[PDB]
Amino acid sequence: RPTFYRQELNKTIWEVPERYQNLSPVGYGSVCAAFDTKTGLRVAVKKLSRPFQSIIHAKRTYRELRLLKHMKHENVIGLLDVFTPARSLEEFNDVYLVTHLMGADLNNIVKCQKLTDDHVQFLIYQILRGLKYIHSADIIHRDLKPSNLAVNEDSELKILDFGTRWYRAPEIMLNWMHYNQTVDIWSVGCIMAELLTGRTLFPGTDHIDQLKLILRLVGTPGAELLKKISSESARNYIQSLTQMPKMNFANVFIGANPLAVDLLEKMLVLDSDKRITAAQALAHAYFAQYHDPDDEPVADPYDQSFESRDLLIDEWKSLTYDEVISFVPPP
Ligand SMILES: O=c1[nH]c2cc(Nc3ccc(F)cc3F)cnc2n1Cc1ccccc1
Repeated sequence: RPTFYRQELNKTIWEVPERYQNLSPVGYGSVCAAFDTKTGLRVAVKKLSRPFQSIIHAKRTYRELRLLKHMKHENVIGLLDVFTPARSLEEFNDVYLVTHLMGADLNNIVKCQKLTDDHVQFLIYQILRGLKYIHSADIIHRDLKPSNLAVNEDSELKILDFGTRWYRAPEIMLNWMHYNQTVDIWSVGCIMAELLTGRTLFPGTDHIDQLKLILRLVGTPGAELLKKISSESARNYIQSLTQMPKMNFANVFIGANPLAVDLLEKMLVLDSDKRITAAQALAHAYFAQYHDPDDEPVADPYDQSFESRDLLIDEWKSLTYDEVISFVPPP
């Protein structure tokens, strides 16, 4: 066991091993920037807030730990270290998580000017490469957006917080019951279109304005999609809205790579059953410069049977404590 030291940052008291130095605040948790003297890397340290205050808090603490311990992918935020100042389970009251400090997120990267097509190719390829890994473990991000994409100054990308309304899929906006993993593919399309054009694709003012902007581009549901909506009140709610066909994306993204327009067409389909997948998008000719079918790995099967269990606080805390003691750091 290493020696810990204490210091308060922005009213938050931190208890970390001496190995992590130069704590600097970055932003249900609190994140700090730090220098790992053991490896020489700049790391991000997250202190979980009130991790065992309630059953819901304890299950969320166990969920984030099991999640990060399983993700071992260069484009997915993984676990560099987990520690706690406690020496037993009865003392176990705080949890700290350490990962890479990329330096920034994709947020507001385009507010002044758009990115080149080659720059977008490299950024979107990394998101999809990590999404194929995340989806292979049967995990849906559900809420992908520029702030969930950790990026460094060389545009190397890692997906963050896996498992604003401008990047949310239409089926989630309409509160439909069934979702597949392509709800994240819709988010990537909204992100990709924003990087190419310099402007948000669907900057809706409220909830109905968000849906109305979406249906103006992708069109109202055709006959094949209407036949799959079970609720009759939901069916007439789209016939409540005005009818208009799907736009030709070539007439929307003027001056863009025709391969980029073709990829957005496959990503922004209203019917999520016909939406392109992460593995299929990696094989698109738009990523010919970066696609390597032998360097796009999938994840080990991920056990999520704990999500349907109702346990006590002391049981979730003991399960979380077992995952801390069994953590083996990466190479
Ligand atoms: O680069 C990173 N790393 C980040 C880690 C975490 N939280 C976190 C998750 C899991 C952990 F295990 C530990 C954590 F700290 C959050 N945003 C991160 N950004 C993006 C960013 C954005 C602006 C300024 C600096 C950094």
